[PDB]
Amino acid sequence: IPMAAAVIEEVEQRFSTPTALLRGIADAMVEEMERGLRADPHAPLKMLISYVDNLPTGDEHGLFYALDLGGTNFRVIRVQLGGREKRVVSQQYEEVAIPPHLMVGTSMELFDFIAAELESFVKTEGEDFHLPEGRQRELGFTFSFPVHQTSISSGTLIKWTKGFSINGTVGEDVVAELSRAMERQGLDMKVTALVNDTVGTLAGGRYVDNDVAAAVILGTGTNAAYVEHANAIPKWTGLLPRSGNMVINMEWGNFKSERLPRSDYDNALDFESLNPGEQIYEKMISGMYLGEIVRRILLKLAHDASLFGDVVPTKLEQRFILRTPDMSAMHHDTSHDLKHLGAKLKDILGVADTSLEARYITLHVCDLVAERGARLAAAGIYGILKKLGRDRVPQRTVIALDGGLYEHYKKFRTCLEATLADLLGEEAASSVVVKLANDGSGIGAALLAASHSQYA
Ligand SMILES: Nc1ncnc2c1ncn2[C@@H]1O[C@H](COP(=O)(O)OP(=O)(O)NP(=O)(O)O)[C@@H](O)[C@H]1O
Ligand SMILES: OC[C@H]1O[C@@H](O)[C@H](O)[C@@H](O)[C@@H]1O
Ligand SMILES: [Mg+2]
Repeated sequence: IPMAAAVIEEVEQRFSTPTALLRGIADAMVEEMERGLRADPHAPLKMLISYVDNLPTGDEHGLFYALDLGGTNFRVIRVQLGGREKRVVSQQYEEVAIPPHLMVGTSMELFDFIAAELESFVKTEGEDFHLPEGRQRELGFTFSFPVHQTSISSGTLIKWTKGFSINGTVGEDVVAELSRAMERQGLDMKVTALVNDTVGTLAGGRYVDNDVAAAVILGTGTNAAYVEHANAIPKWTGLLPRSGNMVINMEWGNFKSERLPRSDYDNALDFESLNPGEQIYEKMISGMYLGEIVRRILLKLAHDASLFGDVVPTKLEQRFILRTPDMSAMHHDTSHDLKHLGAKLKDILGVADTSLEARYITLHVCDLVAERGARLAAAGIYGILKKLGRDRVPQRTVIALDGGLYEHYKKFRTCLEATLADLLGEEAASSVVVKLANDGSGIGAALLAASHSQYA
């Protein structure tokens, strides 16, 4: 009991997110949104111009391929599109898990593995897909890392995030990197668009619902994109676009702010991370990191309060051994003896048996960790709504979501929705909609490759 409670009291203190604070944080997010838009050097929110001035209409048609590369897997995709009525006539896809090594080897090894799937996936092309003879297959590239765009279809990698760390490629143009690798496979294809996963998901959403203003990811990582007025971007240099509109990638993963309620655990996780100092907000909320925070809190407990016996289990000292899908397993156990939770602990801590009070303390720790992440992510979405002036009534505003964290972690999902609504107040909340646009970055990129064909 009592040694355990001192450290839980300390977690509760440190992780606290009283709504008042959440609004504080939302505000800060907007300030930072503004600094990023002013080219303000070393703004933590980059607010990257996508070169996307037109989101999908509906009216798109043709064959288009997409390649979506993520934190933990990539997808190859095709769609046959038949205009405003028929729309999305046919679509296939393959998803492959990225091998750990390819996160941390060479650029070449990576895009080769990607391209090789793409190539073998194209072969299997049925005949409910077709493209005028003479013609070249075109391809939308979803790239789930922060790029500095140079055109719709070109851009240089700023920095790797969330478990990637490949030395060659920072500062290089990623589409050229893909292209070389594709052609090394004897694969005639063009990249006609290059987008972040948040942008893709915004395009996919808008294609089925015209009131989509924004898209958040909550998966291995977290990030958000929204449609911004081009005349509200000081660092814009050039001709304004016809639409009056530019989609921004906030890269809010990199938000930091004294207002963020952080712990030793968060400090230590960062210290031993692939990208120390970076993506500090993300590391409080996204899926690559939640299980690891839980582990570290449990490790303090096993040490300072014998929580799991007189010796701490070896396995509990392994970094990353407790993943976030395991965490949501434990979290959603409603049994009286917490059976299922216990089965997971046995498995992960490599222990034989568990106190039932120990099982209730684990569940509590899971609760605090997911709760902070979800409440903080809600503050971010509220931040966006503020930027769009849809935080108030005088209007239907849809926010597209994607990512396994959000799709599969039920309590994380509903904590985020309850809190968003709390922040918006009643009146304003009836205006906004959070909708699953799962695997939406993939299609969103094909759609945008359409608008930018070399053909009509
Ligand atoms: N059942 C689950 N409970 C909680 N989290 C989950 C669950 N399933 C998956 N996740 C998280 O979400 C991720 C699953 O893949 P996905 O959401 O497609 O992200 P990704 O494309 O690999 N990387 P990113 O593009 O940054 O989201 C994993 O990294 C997990 O951390
Ligand atoms: O996948 C969700 C997000 O993860 C973040 O950590 C990446 O830096 C973003 O580029 C991406 O949108
Ligand atoms: Mg994705």
